[PDB]
Amino acid sequence: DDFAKLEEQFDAKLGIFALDTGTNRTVAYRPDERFAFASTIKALTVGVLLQQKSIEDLNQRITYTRDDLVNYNPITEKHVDTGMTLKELADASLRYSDNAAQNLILKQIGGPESLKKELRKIGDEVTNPERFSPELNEVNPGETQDTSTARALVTSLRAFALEDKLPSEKRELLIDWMKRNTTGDALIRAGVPDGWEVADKTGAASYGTRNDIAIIWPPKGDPVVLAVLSSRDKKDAKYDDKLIAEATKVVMKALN
Amino acid sequence: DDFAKLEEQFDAKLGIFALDTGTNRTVAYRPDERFAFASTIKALTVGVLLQQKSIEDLNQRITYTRDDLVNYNPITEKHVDTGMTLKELADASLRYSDNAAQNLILKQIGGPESLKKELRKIGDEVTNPERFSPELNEVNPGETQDTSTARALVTSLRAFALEDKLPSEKRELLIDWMKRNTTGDALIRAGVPDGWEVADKTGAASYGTRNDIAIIWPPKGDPVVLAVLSSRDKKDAKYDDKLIAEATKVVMKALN
Repeated sequence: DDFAKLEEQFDAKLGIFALDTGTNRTVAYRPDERFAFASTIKALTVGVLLQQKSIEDLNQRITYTRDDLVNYNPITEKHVDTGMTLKELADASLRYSDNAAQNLILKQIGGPESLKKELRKIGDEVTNPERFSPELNEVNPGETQDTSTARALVTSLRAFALEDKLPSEKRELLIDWMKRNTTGDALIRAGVPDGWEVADKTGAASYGTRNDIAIIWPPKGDPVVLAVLSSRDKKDAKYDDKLIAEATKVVMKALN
Repeated sequence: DDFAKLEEQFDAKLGIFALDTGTNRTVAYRPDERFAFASTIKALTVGVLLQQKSIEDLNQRITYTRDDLVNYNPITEKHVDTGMTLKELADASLRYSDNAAQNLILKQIGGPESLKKELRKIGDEVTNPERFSPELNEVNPGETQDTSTARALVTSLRAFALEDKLPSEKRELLIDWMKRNTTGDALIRAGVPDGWEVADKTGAASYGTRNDIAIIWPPKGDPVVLAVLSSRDKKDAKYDDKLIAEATKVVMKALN
């Protein structure tokens, strides 16, 4: 087993779930093991925002202050005086992993407890949003707050991006933001051939937690939805993007 | 001086022009010397395409065949049976330097002659588009077909991306494509500190020609536009990306 080999080579725990959406074939390795979801949750948060707003409603401008800025605000730190629309915030969140942009959106939908509620509504009994960003990245082993599983993240991302939890024009906006992610070049994208389109959202959290969730479109045929989640056993561990890239390679061979 | 030194270390000729758009301070070294432009011309070509089409017009699907494929077709080779839209062709050309994509775009705007006319229209009397890809990369010393200069490529890139040859929505498309280029990690990008956003387009051609053009954004300040061009004196010469990285570091210091 090639996933066991990766765990060995990288001294890490892997959580993998992959669904070929045209055949229902699956590739699983610890699919039901919890990990901190880290910023992957930003994608589910935008799915809920899109549920709750018309495309036009995304033009609402949000005002905020330096008080709303947190640890990492690459876009949001530029627009304190002009504000940013909900559409611009969704962009920043998904494409740059802008943590204040996530916090701003979470406030607009009613906060972590509200997000949790809406995830339950679409059938996700696993994913447990509790905190704002970046506090949700502090998860100790055994704890269930702000965790999910590779199977649940896959099932939820499919639900919003590809199934009927959103109407098509809204699915298209989510897919477009995720296709044009800036943060994921060394992860799932690195284990897929050039010319296979990828929409992804990365995450990093404590205990060397390193995650990528994605939709992958082969040149023909239906897409694959994948979660590659990882963690290590020391609290301040470093992660290695190559683990996710190599894991992706394994999945693609097993499905193809 | 430091550019001399790099020419001595890498046995090569360097063309450098850099403009700090905030101060109008400039850094130049052989700035009006001609070089084969190579695939840097891809950025300009998308500039022309964007100008001539609405954003919605980019969704027009182009059907192509194996005969449209040339020596390097990382994206276009995958979708012969489905075709690709003009937008997807622009993504392929800019982010992967897909040669067929550039040719297909060039056909849609009226060919090299018509691209020449449009560049003269934007104020570019230097750049001399004459051929398709890959043949445009074959330039012998002293010839002016398919050549430009560092000053002219900076002037033109700025006009499209930052000034008024395009409306902002189209500027955003071109800039985001160039920010997410996959081919330039070892060139200008490698001479700029991590975290500063960089938009770039690379090229390589005969006589060990190796080019990169870019916009570089300090975390705050107006952007710098930069062209680093290079050639060597044997026809079959190899180039070294490290020449381009090191030249860039020089420009950054010269501007600070």
